Amino acid sequence: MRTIECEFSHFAVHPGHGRRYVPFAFLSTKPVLTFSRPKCFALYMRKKNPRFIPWTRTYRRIHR
Amino acid sequence: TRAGMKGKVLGKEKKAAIIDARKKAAESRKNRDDKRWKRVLANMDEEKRKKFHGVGNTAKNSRVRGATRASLLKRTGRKPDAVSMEATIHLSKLLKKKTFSKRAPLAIKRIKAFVGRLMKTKDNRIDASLNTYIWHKGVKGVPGRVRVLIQRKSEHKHFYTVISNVPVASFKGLTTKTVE
Amino acid sequence: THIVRDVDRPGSKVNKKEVVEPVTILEAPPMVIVGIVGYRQTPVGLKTIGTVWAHHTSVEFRRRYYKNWKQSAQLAFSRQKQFANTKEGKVAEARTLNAFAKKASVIRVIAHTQLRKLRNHRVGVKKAHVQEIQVNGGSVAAKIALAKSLLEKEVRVDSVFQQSEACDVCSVTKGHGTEGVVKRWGVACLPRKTHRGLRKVACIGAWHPARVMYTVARAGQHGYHHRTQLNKKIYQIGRSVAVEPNQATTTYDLTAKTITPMGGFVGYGTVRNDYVMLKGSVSGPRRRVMTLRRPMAPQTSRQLKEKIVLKFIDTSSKIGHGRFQTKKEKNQWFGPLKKDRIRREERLR
RNA sequence: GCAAAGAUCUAACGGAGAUAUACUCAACAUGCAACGUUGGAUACUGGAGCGGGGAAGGAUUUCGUGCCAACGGCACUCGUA
RNA sequence: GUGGGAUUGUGAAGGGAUCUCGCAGGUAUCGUGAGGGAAGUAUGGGGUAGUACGAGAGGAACUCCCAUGCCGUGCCUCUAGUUUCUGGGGUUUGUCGAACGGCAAGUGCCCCGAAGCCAUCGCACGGUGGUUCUCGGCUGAACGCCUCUAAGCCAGAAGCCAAUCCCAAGACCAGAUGCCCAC
RNA sequence: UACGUCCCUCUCCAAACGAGAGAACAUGCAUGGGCUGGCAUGAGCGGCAUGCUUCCCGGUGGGGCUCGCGUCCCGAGGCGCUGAACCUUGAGGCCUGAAACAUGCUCAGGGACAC
RNA sequence: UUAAUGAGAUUCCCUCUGUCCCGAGUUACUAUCUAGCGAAACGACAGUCAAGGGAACGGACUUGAAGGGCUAAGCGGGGA
RNA sequence: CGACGUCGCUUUUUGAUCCUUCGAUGUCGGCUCUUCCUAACCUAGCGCCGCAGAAGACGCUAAGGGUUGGAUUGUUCACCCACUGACAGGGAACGUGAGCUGGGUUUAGACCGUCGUGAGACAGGUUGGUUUUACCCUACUUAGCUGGAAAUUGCGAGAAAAAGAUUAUCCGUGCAAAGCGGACGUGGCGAGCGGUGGGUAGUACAUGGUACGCUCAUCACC
Ligand SMILES: [K+]
Ligand SMILES: [K+]
Ligand SMILES: [K+]
Ligand SMILES: [Mg+2]
Ligand SMILES: [Mg+2]
Ligand SMILES: [Mg+2]
Ligand SMILES: [Mg+2]
Ligand SMILES: [Mg+2]
Ligand SMILES: [Mg+2]
Ligand SMILES: [Mg+2]
Ligand SMILES: [Mg+2]
Ligand SMILES: [Mg+2]
Ligand SMILES: [Mg+2]
Ligand SMILES: [Mg+2]
Ligand SMILES: [Mg+2]
Ligand SMILES: [Mg+2]
Ligand SMILES: [Mg+2]
Ligand SMILES: [Mg+2]
Ligand SMILES: [Mg+2]
Ligand SMILES: [Mg+2]
Ligand SMILES: [Mg+2]
Ligand SMILES: [Mg+2]
Ligand SMILES: [Mg+2]
Ligand SMILES: [Mg+2]
Ligand SMILES: [Mg+2]
Ligand SMILES: [Mg+2]
Ligand SMILES: [Mg+2]
Ligand SMILES: [Mg+2]
Ligand SMILES: [Mg+2]
Ligand SMILES: [Mg+2]
Ligand SMILES: [Mg+2]
Ligand SMILES: [Mg+2]
Ligand SMILES: [Mg+2]
Ligand SMILES: [Mg+2]
Ligand SMILES: [Mg+2]
Ligand SMILES: [Mg+2]
Ligand SMILES: [Mg+2]
Ligand code: NA
Ligand code: NA
Ligand code: NA
Repeated sequence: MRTIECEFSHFAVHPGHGRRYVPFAFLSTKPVLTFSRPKCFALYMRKKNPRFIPWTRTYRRIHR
Repeated sequence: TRAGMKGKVLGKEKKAAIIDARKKAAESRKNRDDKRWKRVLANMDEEKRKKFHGVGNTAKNSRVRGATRASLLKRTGRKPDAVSMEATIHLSKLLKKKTFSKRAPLAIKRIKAFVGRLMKTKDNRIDASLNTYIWHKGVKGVPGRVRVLIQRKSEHKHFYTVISNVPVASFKGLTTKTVE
Repeated sequence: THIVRDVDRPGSKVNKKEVVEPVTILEAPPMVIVGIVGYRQTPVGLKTIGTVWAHHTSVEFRRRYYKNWKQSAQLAFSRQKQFANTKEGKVAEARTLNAFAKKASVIRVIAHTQLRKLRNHRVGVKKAHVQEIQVNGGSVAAKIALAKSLLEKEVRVDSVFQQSEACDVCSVTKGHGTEGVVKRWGVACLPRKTHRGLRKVACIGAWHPARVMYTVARAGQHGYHHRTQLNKKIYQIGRSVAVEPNQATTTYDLTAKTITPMGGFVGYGTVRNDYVMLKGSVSGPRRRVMTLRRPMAPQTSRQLKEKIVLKFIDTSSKIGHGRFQTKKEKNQWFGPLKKDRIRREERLR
């Protein structure tokens, strides 16, 4: 199977890892979100922006 | 030990004979294997040679295949009566999930057992500088690591040690040393 | 670890679809054959006729006869070798083999493990494990011929088992010491209001019979029992890493990797010899020795006859939530770090 | 069984209470455990106090020197003995 | 015979007699298996098939595949739970002159958290032959004919017994074997 | 007499205590290094540069106080050195034997049975 | 009949939860091992079962079936 | 199916009796847990119907395996709502209180109705009302040490063993055959087969550790 990227941190998710979540106000283009760690989901539910967390790919690309 | 190996039964001279008898048998089988592998590896073609890896005692950082470690360890002799060492003790791995109200008293016992084991001494005295360092954050806040100075003295003859604290900024890169 | 594979099962909802299955890894260094034994049938069972020893045995095998090998005289099998080399020893061996050929109906070989080959740091034992392996098929003469040919020689696991077969696993379960009835038998807990504790069995018998029966649950030892574990499917038989470094590389995943995960197996180390990848779980903890046996139940179901082709083998770290398959992948993600920069500067200077 | 009231550690003095050995022997593997005082360290009470004084009740329990048979449900070289 | 001890209670030294005990096994592996225990059990879907049967209404089942419930024995790759690794960080009151380092609040409190343990909250596995009962038959008399019965035979139930699985020589194994000693 | 066994010692697949699996100068133990992972960017210093990053680039703050549009100070927070600092086997993770870890400690083991 | 009041008796709803489905993990003090110290209750004699008869529910009696000796931690069927 | 009659079984109902227990055998129900019976609800086989099919009825062997979640009530019993292949009936001191619980019944406080002049009464209603002890023997669950066949002694001898100068006076094969094939020599000294230890070559095995060819030296058997 193909490897997916985490919704929050863009970590690589290999087959047999992580959890998938379906929000009620789902988006038609992608209805299912993938998370690699429980830490990533907790930050997502707090509505934190990944661009401010220094260990995410979004932060690294801006400051490089 | 068994009756056939007791020092007080065989005697000093008879005991030494057995040790060399085993040593030469081990060495004779050793040197025969070194010569055999040297001939075969040299006679071997390169296609077979690269496949055998470090069987010829050729690979780097790969020990001596012929014998065991501590058989190549050169034994200088009996250490003097008065010696001094500096060593680091990893205290946090000895005190894990112990009761909080007993950590500082337990660290004292572990240090005395640690020093007495490698010094062959039953009388170990804790200097006031080391006792203060262990206790200086309460019963629960024992530091993870400690650097100590061990001195063995003699007054049968009686032996004892005095253990004191060595203040350091960082523990990184420090190994056991013998000081004067 | 776990693997991914495609399913060939007509009529199922997962036909021609990918599934994820957990597997267990067993290291299998070659064994050594040192003995031959024959049995005869009597109205009271099987009786041993005799045993034929090999001319040379190893220190590993001979260590099994001592409690303190390094301080002993080490005299095991010396007189046996001295006698068996002579003329009378040849006569005795011939007589024993003739007795096997004439009066035996079961032939077994005495074999032992190789702990020097298994260069493991956490398995502390150095005296070899010994067992008997029965020889099936053919006539008694053919069995004896095969046993004689396999004497003082190594045997590999692939010569006993094939890839897409099944086996039984004899082993001993993990131990837990003394346990109560709730965890030992699975009885229910009592209400919160119970005086004198609630993790118990309320009634242990009626008035008559006036004694406790053997069918009532009691506290005691739990774990460390022997089990047989039928029908475990073999998913892979892999060669030594010193011979074939690409152990976990498949046709679909071309990444060069071995079977050992990043950081090594927790509490075990590195797999250095041949190995067997079985589907599912087996009884016992890591580092314990177990026995694989050829199946005794019928092998006719579609599940037991299906051929297995692997597509992906997981090699991420088992410490924490591993998210890298290879150290090259981790380096690609992170890039140069402070330690690497310091090392490069020191090397340049 | 001797489990409420958080807790002791260290060195030096004192003491019969020790570093107490038949052979072998360098020391460990053959004298353990425990005590009072002083100096350090670490804690607790937390002013409705294991603070400083009185009534009722007790009547020498107060103080110094000595001593350790019995008593202080473990111990004592200490004690309201 | 040999080697050790010992005799009844009122002082010592020598002898004698008598009595009791020891005089061959020890240590380490691989196996046998009498006897005892004993376990797997149910439902649905596909197809048969809108078929057989039936004026019509209506309406089955076996070989063979695919799943599930209960029970049993394990396991920790994944997911979930648990933290006195007081691991890392944050934060309140007091406190060491301040920063640093911390400390007290019987684990101050909050977030994340490895290893281990663990969930029908996760994953794996759960076999084969005989002997019969009820009953259906074959060959057959008694009894002229007849008749599964009187002699004989066949097929035969989730029953019973054995195999597989667990403990296993007070079941005293003259089962095999390594080494030392005695003869 | 001899082979040997147990205790003291060390390890943990075992474990209430017994019992078990092992080792007997052994990468055995200790400390360090690297890996794998956890948390989330240490103390200190500094603001057009003896600071940081390449081989040319970047360089705050709502307000307030002095002295002469300037120049020095107070200020929660922010930026740089900095995916930094710290922790990582202990009731007990990995590497000294595929390719790409190092040092130190042992210097006649002690005792009892076998008898 | 009654506003206010009640550690009074009763029924329902919201919130909440290990009361339960269905249990799992951790901590202090115990139990457990050691040093010192050290009791009580109770105690005819004792202590493996099946059936029988018997003061109509036996440890002892009749006929059968088991049973080598000594010990550590638990347990609550019997000792009417 | 079966009237009028008639014969039996059971001790899971209530009566009848008063044999045991009053210097005491803890007493209703529920919870938990095990085992037994069959008069068979489901599951396995058969037979027969007034059995076209489907759905059913009435029997026989058979107790191996199953037999549920809730509202009201202290309940047992009962009734209703749902699920299911089915929601069968009973025993074990009316199984089970040093296993729990204490709602009911059944002390002392208090209210009502009826009865009584009254103190008081009521298998009438109501509210509140201490649940003690195991460290002994056995049973059961795990966990250690250890003798012993004349079951501790007698010297009291029995092999699921081999076959011969009475198991001695060789070994192998063969049918407990007919036969066949082998065996170190002359007191020391020679020969052969082997265990170790050196000197040397190559090969095998998973490749540091073992085997094998030649040669030399020792130690054993013959
Ligand atoms: K900083
Ligand atoms: K940073
Ligand atoms: K009655
Ligand atoms: Mg364990
Ligand atoms: Mg209560
Ligand atoms: Mg893990
Ligand atoms: Mg006690
Ligand atoms: Mg206590
Ligand atoms: Mg108490
Ligand atoms: Mg206390
Ligand atoms: Mg002392
Ligand atoms: Mg002091
Ligand atoms: Mg006061
Ligand atoms: Mg006292
Ligand atoms: Mg049986
Ligand atoms: Mg099933
Ligand atoms: Mg988790
Ligand atoms: Mg976890
Ligand atoms: Mg804090
Ligand atoms: Mg503060
Ligand atoms: Mg604190
Ligand atoms: Mg009876
Ligand atoms: Mg009997
Ligand atoms: Mg007991
Ligand atoms: Mg009882
Ligand atoms: Mg009475
Ligand atoms: Mg009575
Ligand atoms: Mg009673
Ligand atoms: Mg009573
Ligand atoms: Mg009754
Ligand atoms: Mg009670
Ligand atoms: Mg009772
Ligand atoms: Mg009540
Ligand atoms: Mg009146
Ligand atoms: Mg009441
Ligand atoms: Mg005898
Ligand atoms: Mg005899
Ligand atoms: Na105050
Ligand atoms: Na006929
Ligand atoms: Na009695």
